[PDB]
Amino acid sequence: SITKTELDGILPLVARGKVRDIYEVDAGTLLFVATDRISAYDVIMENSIPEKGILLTKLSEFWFKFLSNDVRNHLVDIAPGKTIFDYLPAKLSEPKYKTQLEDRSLLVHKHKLIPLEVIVRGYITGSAWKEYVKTGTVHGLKQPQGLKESQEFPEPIFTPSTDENISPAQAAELVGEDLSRRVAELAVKLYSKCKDYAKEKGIIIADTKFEFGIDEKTNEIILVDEVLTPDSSRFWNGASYKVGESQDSYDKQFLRDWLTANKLNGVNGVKMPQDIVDRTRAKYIEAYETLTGSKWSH
Repeated sequence: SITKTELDGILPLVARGKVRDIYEVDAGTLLFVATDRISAYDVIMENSIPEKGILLTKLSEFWFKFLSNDVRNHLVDIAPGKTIFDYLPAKLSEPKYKTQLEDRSLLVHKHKLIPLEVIVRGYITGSAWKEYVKTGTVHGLKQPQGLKESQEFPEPIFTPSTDENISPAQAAELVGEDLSRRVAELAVKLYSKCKDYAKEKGIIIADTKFEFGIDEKTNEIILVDEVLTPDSSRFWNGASYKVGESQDSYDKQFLRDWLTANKLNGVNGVKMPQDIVDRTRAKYIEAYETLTGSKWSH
């Protein structure tokens, strides 16, 4: 299990997120490392979910290839017969580093960021549902009357965030009108395609958060960051789906129920019991095998 990467200053650290450690390789390249950390109620647990980061890396790699004709991405193309280790300083191939990096790492090109959280909603839940119940709006957008909790929207909608939920007009003030219209259309198209694929496999992807960049020389919108994982999206079990009710989290319900049962929800320094760790990891492996069609040996 890898909880935190330690590269002994071989590469400078750009950032440490909730789950990802990002290093700078050179002037135009970054190294994204997915660790095995997990979050619930805005807190990172003290222990890990073994191989979570490997599973989530491979799932994002699957989606990038699934959408390769629909949108360009930031991945550095590794030549045939080469590995990421051939594109990194030699020292990183020594056992002590190599073991922290293999299979959970992505080599990416640095791109100009579009500073917006691009959320696409196919189903009504979370803060969107709460807002709707009060004023009949979603990120200030007027909606049809009579939608039931967890119901599918007629057509998936772009509902940006900066964080704080904003309307599409506010996003046009932040990044420009043309740009915000182009990202909204692309995001919706991408989400619909994947949602439909996943739904045939038994997984309902209720919403997702995309991050985009722009290649200002070609003027292309580029798919960046993590794509359609249980950490950037709301995954629901298609089998238990019922409109008018709240849905369990595909991956995190076991953890969440244990926490609230013990009044540890939102508390720092909490170690999950082994049984929660194991049941949690088995769900990631099921998501991975079911969506990729690949088998996880261990």
